[PDB]
Amino acid sequence: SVFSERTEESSAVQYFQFYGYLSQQQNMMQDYVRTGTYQRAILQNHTDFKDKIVLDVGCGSGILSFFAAQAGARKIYAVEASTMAQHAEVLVKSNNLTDRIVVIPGKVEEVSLPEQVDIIISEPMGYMLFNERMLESYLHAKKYLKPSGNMFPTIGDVHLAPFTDEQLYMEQFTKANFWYQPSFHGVDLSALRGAAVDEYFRQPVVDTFDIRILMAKSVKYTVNFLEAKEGDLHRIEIPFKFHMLHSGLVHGLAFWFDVAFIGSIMTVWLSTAPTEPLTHWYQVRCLFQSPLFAKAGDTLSGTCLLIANKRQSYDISIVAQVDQTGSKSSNLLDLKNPFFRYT
Amino acid sequence: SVFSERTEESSAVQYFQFYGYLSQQQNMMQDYVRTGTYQRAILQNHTDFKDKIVLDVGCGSGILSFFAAQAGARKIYAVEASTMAQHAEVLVKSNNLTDRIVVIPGKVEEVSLPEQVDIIISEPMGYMLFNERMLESYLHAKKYLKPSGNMFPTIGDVHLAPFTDEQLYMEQFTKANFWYQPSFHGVDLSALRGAAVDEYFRQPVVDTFDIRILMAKSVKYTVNFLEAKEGDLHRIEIPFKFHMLHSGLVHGLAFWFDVAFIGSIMTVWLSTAPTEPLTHWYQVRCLFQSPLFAKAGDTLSGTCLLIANKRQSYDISIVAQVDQTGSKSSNLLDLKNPFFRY
Amino acid sequence: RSVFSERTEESSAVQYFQFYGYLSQQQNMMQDYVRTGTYQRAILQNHTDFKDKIVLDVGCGSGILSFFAAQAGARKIYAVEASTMAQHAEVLVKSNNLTDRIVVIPGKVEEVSLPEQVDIIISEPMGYMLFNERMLESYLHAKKYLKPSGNMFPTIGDVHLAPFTDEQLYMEQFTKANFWYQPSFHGVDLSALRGAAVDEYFRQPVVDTFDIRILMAKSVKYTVNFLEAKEGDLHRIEIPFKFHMLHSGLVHGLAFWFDVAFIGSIMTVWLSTAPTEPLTHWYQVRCLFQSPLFAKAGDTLSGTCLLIANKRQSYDISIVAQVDQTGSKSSNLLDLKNPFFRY
Amino acid sequence: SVFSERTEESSAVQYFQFYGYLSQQQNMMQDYVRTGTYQRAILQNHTDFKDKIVLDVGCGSGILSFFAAQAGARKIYAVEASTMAQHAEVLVKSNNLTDRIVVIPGKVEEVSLPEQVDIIISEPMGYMLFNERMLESYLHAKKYLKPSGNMFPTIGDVHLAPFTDEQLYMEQFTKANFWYQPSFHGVDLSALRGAAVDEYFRQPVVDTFDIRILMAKSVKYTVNFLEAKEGDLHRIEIPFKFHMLHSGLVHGLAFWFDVAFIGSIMTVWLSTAPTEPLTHWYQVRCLFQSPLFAKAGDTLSGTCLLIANKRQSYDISIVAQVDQTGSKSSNLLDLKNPFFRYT
Ligand SMILES: COC(=O)c1cc(O)c2cc(NC(=O)NCCCCCNC(=N)NC[C@H]3O[C@@H](n4cnc5c(N)ncnc54)[C@H](O)[C@@H]3O)ccc2c1
Ligand SMILES: COC(=O)c1cc(O)c2cc(NC(=O)NCCCCCNC(=N)NC[C@H]3O[C@@H](n4cnc5c(N)ncnc54)[C@H](O)[C@@H]3O)ccc2c1
Ligand SMILES: COC(=O)c1cc(O)c2cc(NC(=O)NCCCCCNC(=N)NC[C@H]3O[C@@H](n4cnc5c(N)ncnc54)[C@H](O)[C@@H]3O)ccc2c1
Ligand SMILES: COC(=O)c1cc(O)c2cc(NC(=O)NCCCCCNC(=N)NC[C@H]3O[C@@H](n4cnc5c(N)ncnc54)[C@H](O)[C@@H]3O)ccc2c1
Repeated sequence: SVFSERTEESSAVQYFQFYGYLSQQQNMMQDYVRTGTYQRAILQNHTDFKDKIVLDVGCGSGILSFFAAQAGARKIYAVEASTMAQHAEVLVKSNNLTDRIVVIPGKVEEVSLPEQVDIIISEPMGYMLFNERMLESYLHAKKYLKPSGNMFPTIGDVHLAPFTDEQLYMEQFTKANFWYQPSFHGVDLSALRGAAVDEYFRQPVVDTFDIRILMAKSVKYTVNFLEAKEGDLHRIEIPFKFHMLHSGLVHGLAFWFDVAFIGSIMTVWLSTAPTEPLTHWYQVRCLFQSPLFAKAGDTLSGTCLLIANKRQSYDISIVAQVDQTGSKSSNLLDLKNPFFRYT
Repeated sequence: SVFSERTEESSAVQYFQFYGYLSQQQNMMQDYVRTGTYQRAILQNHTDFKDKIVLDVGCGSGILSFFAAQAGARKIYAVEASTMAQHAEVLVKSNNLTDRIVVIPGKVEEVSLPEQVDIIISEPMGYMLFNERMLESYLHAKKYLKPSGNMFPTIGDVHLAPFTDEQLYMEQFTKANFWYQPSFHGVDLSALRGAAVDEYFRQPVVDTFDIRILMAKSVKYTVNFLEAKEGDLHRIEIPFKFHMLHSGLVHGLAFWFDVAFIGSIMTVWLSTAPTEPLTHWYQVRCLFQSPLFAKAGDTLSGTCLLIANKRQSYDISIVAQVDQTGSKSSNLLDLKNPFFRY
Repeated sequence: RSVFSERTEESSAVQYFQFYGYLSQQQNMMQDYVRTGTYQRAILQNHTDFKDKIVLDVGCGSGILSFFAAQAGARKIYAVEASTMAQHAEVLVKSNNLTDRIVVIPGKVEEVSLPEQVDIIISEPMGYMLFNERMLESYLHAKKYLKPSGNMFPTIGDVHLAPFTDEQLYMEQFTKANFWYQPSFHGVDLSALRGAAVDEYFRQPVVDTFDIRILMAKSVKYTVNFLEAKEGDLHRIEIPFKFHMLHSGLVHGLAFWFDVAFIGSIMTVWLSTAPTEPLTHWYQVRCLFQSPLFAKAGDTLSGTCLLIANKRQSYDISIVAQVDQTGSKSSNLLDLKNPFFRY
Repeated sequence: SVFSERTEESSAVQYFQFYGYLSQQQNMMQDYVRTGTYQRAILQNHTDFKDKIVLDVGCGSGILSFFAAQAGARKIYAVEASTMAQHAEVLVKSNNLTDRIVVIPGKVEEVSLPEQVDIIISEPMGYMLFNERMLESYLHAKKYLKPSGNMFPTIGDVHLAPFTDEQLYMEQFTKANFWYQPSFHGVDLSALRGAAVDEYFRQPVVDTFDIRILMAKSVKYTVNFLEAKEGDLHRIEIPFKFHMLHSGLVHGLAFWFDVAFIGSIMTVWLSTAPTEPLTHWYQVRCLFQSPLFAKAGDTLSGTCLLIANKRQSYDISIVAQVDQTGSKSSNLLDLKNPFFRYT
């Protein structure tokens, strides 16, 4: 019911329909960075799992629970709300781990868990880290976490950096200018050009890019999953002050994220940065409505305010200005309707 | 409401949310074969519109209503349930047609019209013709049609033919082969092999192909929109008997459709066949989990059974057998989870 | 009871020696200029190892190797052959006026009796993967006639193995077995035999040549020193391996080839069947994995190839390979007596 | 048993190992002429199977038994001596036909059947019809056949015809002349040229061919499987008198066969003639050691004598003369070492 109160029915239906497909599980499993890093984090921190209780929030096919089993976990509660729970049950049975892994179909906010656990494992990251709003289910699950327990991942760092991409910015108007013709099959479409521009600029661009478009060291906003409450994610204000390393027109902000698995033996990092091999998270770019010229040495400052909505996503408000000149820009984007541009 | 009772709210939300985007409207309008053919059908049959009352079911941005206006329609009621209705109204005003195009926001099953109409126009065809279940709304609108009124399009021909395409079969078979792995990172996935194959082959393959892959002349199934009732599209049974022209493996059936605008001046055809230029409908192929072998001269008999679901799509059942040998193939597909391949 | 018959199902020996009794088979072996030319170079260029020496030719066939020893100046060559090709060898010895130097002795080297101990043994005991046909044991068995200072031509044999990637080959075999998926072949459901078919097809070693760019790591080498090895050594051959992957991608199996060296007194002459060398009538051999292993460049692929000699003059092979980083293991059986000739 | 007395233990081992491979069953099942005609013959004569007792001699995977079940047979005893019998049992179970099909592992000469049968079905044809000597097992099975029972196939027609193929003839001496060189790597091989020629000419050529190489209407030799006895096939004398339709050199005799399923409703034919689509029986050509010139209208008379051997094959003796000139030729061939020439 915590989940229910913060989610529209129609959004939850699709959301779990999407993750009920084995083709989707397979896509996530075939991401070697994602899968290998989760395995290393768990196996290389075996003392955090050996003979321990484990909670797996949104286990999907259950791959992370088998890794926890490989590390010697005594008992693992694997919670999954989609129909994938049935397939996870099959793998538990076929891998002779019914005594160690128990699949619980349902949402972690609603299911009954019998005991407190020593550690919670999960993959609740979406685009820009926060999209899909499952980090709140991850943090909600800490009601079953012993005091002094641990979280895998333990922290999440979202990175923001200004970028220049003249061709991406102009692409928006080339597409919108379809409407700027007085006789499309005899019809004057011009009146809708402004609405088309507005529509395109509300879409965060999901794809990857050359790191040479980034004009400044990124700014990092950290969520400590051991300390955070799920309420901390309803409104996420990310201040930024970029020390411009390059001179040129800034067309928007680029987003990626890292997560760290802070175990007793070592810390393992999973990065979706553009300096690292591409993942199924890709990167995310939000354009300013107008570009801001910035010289190397200038400071570009502002805030990125993420306001959670009931569509399991966020409304993104970005305000930015070049301090040395006062030039200002902004944009308001809907993270639930991104434009998949990757080629 | 008829629409609400046959549709899960969840599906309707996304459905109308999808067609409320100007980018989607642009994508459909830039299909020149579609837009140019609809304009030809309408303008070439201008006498079917001159001083006539028109209903445009699901008008989107209103392009079809403007065509009706260009052809001389006295008054056009343009119904649209998505938020695109407000954009259409903007275009009506900016094109100075307020006296002839009247946008009516809402579902055609729910709104009220002040008068009966002489002709209904619409673009209700989806993948495989029937996907998205909008033909039922199109036929539902006939409650507003005068006796002996016309419909544009007037009929719809679904074509189906067996094909051979080893690449396609192996491509989908290979994906499903991921779940045979006995030790993926030390995990036995083999238990879920059967479920993966089932899922992958339930997906209709949406794309185009060279006509050379077809192993027999197509079988036609015709829906006459002037006669069909919307209840007719709840359960669609298409029997087929193919006379094989080439020997080899039949990996499935290929689907496409044509619609005809039977006007008073001339009949105009809109075809999505693989012999014709590509459209945003492409073609659709249903794969058999196991290919059937046949020799030239054999007959391939069976039935394609389409049952409409509450998600605005169809549950597909394809039974096919080679009569000469008794080799049978039973297949089930989920038109709501296609594989966009092109 | 002779050593040969004790270890050989009589049904296999009759077929085996009938195969080599045909003159067409001798022609095919002799027309391999790499084989025949290299054997002659190893003998003639180490002539002092033969001049006025006693020679044993094990499995002489038509006798070509005995004639090479005679060209090098051997005092006496005992040419042992168990097939009916022995009679043809006698004809060539007479027609080449070498009756005073080449003495054909029909029978099996395990069963015949020689008049004297010999200085050097010559033979072509190599089959596919070096070990197929189990003739190396007859070669090693013949050392009962070898003088203390004796020598063996070949002297050593190097088995090479390396992981390869070859999607076409894997699909080709996987497609053949797909025949047994059919639920209604002429109205008959064959699907219950699908697993048995794939097992059968993937037990077949692929006798083929290939481009070296399919290999994903440097080859591992297993050496057999024919001077030191005992006949019993080849009943169980254990080959461990630890490959350092040079390329990322799917590992579809292991490729095998072999080199032998004629370590003479004047020089060592090498006969190589490697894919980097001209093709021979041994080709190369690949053992496919029913399920390919994914590995990344820099990962380690480790395991063991174990050959257990059977009564059909061949080996039952088990290949267990695992990607160390992830625990992805592949276990495979191969019947070296049912090869798939792909060439 | 009768089988063990007429078969060398060694030949049998290899024989049943060959048919124990699913890949071999698959190849026979994929011959659409073979599989499709057997199905048509059985199904279109359903009254010969409806509520009838059936014996399937050498059922392999069991497909012919399944056709007999499709035709409504009450009880089918499917006898198979290879290890394929275990796979046939798996298919009977998975096809829910255990109530009507009983797989009996073993040789039809040695197993015991619980009752007599109404009809025997089998695929006993080899190359030249008689190769592999399976027809004797087929006839031997008639000890279980009721009086006035039927056989499927019922009869077999072997067709002989003289052919001209200069290039096939000359191909034999091109291959054998490899031995006709005085210094192959310093060795004089010429003494074995005659033996190499002999060996090549003793090989029946398994191949297909354009029907235009035939020079006279074929001659037919018929075995009636309802009347013939096992011993009738130990010595098969086929006289022939060809009336040459074309002038030229005759290089040998071509062989093919038809079988007829004489059912109650109709007769169905399975033909392997060179005018019909190719089957896995191909055709067989036996060369004359010396060709014979014949004018159109001349008469080529002679005999083909087939003598069974314990290698499950036949020694072939062919003598032929042109009556108008007395020109004569012979040849002795061994049907167990055919030359597979098709490509
Ligand atoms: C409008 O349309 C669009 O344009 C659009 C909109 C979108 O949002 C899109 C999103 C996509 N997705 C994606 O980016 N995929 C790649 C990144 C890897 C993500 C890996 N992590 C993850 N999020 N999995 C969580 C697991 O936990 C389970 N779970 C969740 N809650 C619970 C709970 N309360 N109790 C138990 N289980 C729970 C879940 O069911 C699931 O199994 C793709 C396409 C999209 C397109
Ligand atoms: C696997 O991934 C998925 O999950 C997935 C699965 C799928 O099946 C997908 C299928 C897609 N399909 C497509 O490509 N579509 C565009 C091309 C054909 C355009 C043909 N034109 C047409 N039928 N337009 C309807 C108009 O009529 C209006 N309307 C309708 N009813 C009413 C009513 N009762 N009252 C008033 N108005 C109404 C509507 O709002 C709208 O304006 C795309 C994406 C898909 C993604
Ligand atoms: C389709 O799949 C199959 O069914 C299949 C399966 C197979 O394994 C197949 C194998 C093939 N063979 C081949 O070419 N492989 C490559 C080797 C190149 C040639 C290397 N030469 C050699 N092996 N030397 C033996 C000589 O030494 C004599 N000998 C032996 N022991 C003794 C003894 N105790 N005393 C005296 N003499 C002895 C012998 O009689 C002979 O003269 C072909 C086809 C095959 C097909
Ligand atoms: C030596 O190297 C060569 O040069 C060579 C020599 C050859 O002769 C070769 C021949 C080949 N073969 C082929 O392509 N033939 C074409 C037609 C195949 C149609 C099937 N014909 C058939 N005879 N199958 C009988 C079935 O009945 C089973 N069976 C048999 N007896 C009994 C019994 N007493 N009780 C129960 N079951 C029994 C058996 O196991 C089997 O299942 C290929 C390669 C060859 C190569």
